[PDB]
Amino acid sequence: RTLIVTTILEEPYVMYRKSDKPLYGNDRFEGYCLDLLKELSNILGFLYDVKLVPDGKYGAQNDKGEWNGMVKELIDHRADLAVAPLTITYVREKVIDFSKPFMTLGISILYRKGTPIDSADDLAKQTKIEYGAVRDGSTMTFFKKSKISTYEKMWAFMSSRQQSALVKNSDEGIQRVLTTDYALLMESTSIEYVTQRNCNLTQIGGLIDSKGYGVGTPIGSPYRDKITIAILQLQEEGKLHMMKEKWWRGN
Ligand SMILES: Cc1cn(C[C@H](N)C(=O)O)c(=O)n(Cc2ccsc2C(=O)O)c1=O
Ligand SMILES: [Cl-]
Repeated sequence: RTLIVTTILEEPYVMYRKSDKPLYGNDRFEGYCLDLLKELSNILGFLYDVKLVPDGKYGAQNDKGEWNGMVKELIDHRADLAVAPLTITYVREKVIDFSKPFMTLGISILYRKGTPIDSADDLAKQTKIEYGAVRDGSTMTFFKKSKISTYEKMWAFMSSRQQSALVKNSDEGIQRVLTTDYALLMESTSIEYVTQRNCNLTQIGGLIDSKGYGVGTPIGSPYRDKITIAILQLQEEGKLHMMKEKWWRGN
């Protein structure tokens, strides 16, 4: 059985290789997730075929409860595994299974170095420094649905100063931090990627929430627990650390 692996283009997890050499099939791609999939394939002993998710979506449910993205590919048995920066969530576990996480992360703060700012609390209690998140993203949602005192205050601020505090996308938010007095609330993994490539930027404080990326499978898949096992082996043997360093480290 050659396993069909659904994934999504997302730097540095999955990218097309910068080459015009005759590369076909899986060889057309590179990235953290391709390296992970190669390790998993070697530990478990499976053949695989990477297919980009046709609709280019991660997987969310509509008003009717219909799914899309990588999640929908698993539900429909069009893919055996989803190997991507796909967050393990309560709603997704209702319809697919997941391995234990190969990466853990949490919302954090992206801002300039040299400022006395050291946490979310420092931001919340002031208005001189603008702060927000990508509009309608996972981070915005967290703040909007939160019942934690300080995050409700930060949300009230982000929403009332909506037109300006909430940006269109990560790229723009990064631009906003580099050119104005602004702090962007973003997923720690993305922040680490950006800070490695821009010495003027830094992460502020620790993690605000906590979640993990796991390999998705259809419910009942016999590969799920085997993938968890392989993930634990790779972590313990320092391989996930090396694979992260390979893709995240900058100049
Ligand atoms: C790599 C990656 C995947 N995803 C998709 C997410 N892990 C998911 O499984 O739906 C994501 O939402 N962010 C964070 C993100 C993207 C646009 S806004 C935003 C946020 O953190 O608000 C990411 O950085
Ligand atoms: Cl589990």
